[PDB]
Amino acid sequence: EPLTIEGNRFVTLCIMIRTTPWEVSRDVKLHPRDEVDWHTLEGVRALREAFATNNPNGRLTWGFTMNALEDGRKNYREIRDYVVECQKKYGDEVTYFPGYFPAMYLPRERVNREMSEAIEIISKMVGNGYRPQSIMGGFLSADNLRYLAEKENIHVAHAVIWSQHNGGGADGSPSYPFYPSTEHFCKPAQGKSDFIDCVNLDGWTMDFICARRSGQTGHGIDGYNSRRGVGPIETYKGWGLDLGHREVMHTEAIHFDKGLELNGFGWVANIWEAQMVHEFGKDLICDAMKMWVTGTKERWPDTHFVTFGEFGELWRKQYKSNDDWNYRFVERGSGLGDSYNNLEIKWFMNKEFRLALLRDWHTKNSPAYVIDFTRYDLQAHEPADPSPEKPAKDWSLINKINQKALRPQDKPVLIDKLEKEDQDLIRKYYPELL
Repeated sequence: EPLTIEGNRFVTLCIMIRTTPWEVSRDVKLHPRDEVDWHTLEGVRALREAFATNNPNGRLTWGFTMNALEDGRKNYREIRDYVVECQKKYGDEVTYFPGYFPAMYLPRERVNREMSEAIEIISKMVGNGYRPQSIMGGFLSADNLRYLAEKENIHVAHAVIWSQHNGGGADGSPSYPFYPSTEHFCKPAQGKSDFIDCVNLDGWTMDFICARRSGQTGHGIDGYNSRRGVGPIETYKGWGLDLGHREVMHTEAIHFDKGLELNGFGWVANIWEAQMVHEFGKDLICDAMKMWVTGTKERWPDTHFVTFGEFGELWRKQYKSNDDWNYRFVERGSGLGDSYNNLEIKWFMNKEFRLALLRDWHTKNSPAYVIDFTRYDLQAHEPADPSPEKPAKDWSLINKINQKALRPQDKPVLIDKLEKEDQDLIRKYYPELL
């Protein structure tokens, strides 16, 4: 259970296991920190036990870097054995997590080859023909997703780091699930000719108000941070448990209150790195995990905590093309930190475009402004194959207006200031906005 996406609320958690922070391949370690001692059996077990609190049917995705899969040292061996026990006991997923940024630094063919190598290691590790239902890719290319679907018969991937701009750029996509185009991993396939049968999933649910920004001042409640939402770094850790928890609940409520009404289901994604227990303390991080799960179940008791792969396949069972979905969200700020209370944001996402409107609702009769209008019907292109000494860090899909507001043309404007053709495309889907 559950057998269908419709009417249901889902949380998909992944716990990441690694030897260094940003190891996209065996020899390509983009961050110098040696985390061997930050990964222990007791730390991993404690975090899983925290997750199970008030959550006996919950399962999650364990994601390993290549070096964590292959390391022969006792800690990594013990962690792998425990994770196999979890696959058997809980139905947790076990899959590859290539260091967040693989497509930025590695040629497409290399990513594909190494994904296949990891899948083989994992199948043999878990035994009895096990294959994961997803890959925890982060920056994958369209070709990597094609390859997974067609050559590995894997039809879900985390390959959306939704809104990320400055860890590189991958802004422009929908934040909810879609089938990507052969043109660009952030672009919904427009039809049969560019279709890839792989569901592309976000990794961390954002507070949409926070995520409008590029970059950050820090992790605290005094600052702003474009990665604030359900992720623990910018909430439980940066703000402390009490205040952090409130922002995580608020962000979930975007999906589990109004979102479910608008979209027919609600889905929250999150990724917690196992090394956080060492970096920040076992009790703090385990208390945060317990608080998150318990608080979610208290408010939304029928929420299903399932693997990334299970959720993607539930979506794929219901939605067969990008004509089948049309996502809407509405959010006002929480009133905590940079989730500014005076702002109301509305997102619209469909096969042909996404659109965001922002309004200062504290000012009587202040209109909503377009802060993002990104067309998908336009041809898109990804960077040419990079390599580790010539990375391609900017994979964003940007054309008319982008929320990060880094170009003069990104100035927020009334919807009636858009070009006629852009209005016409909008009116096709949402005539009420014009």
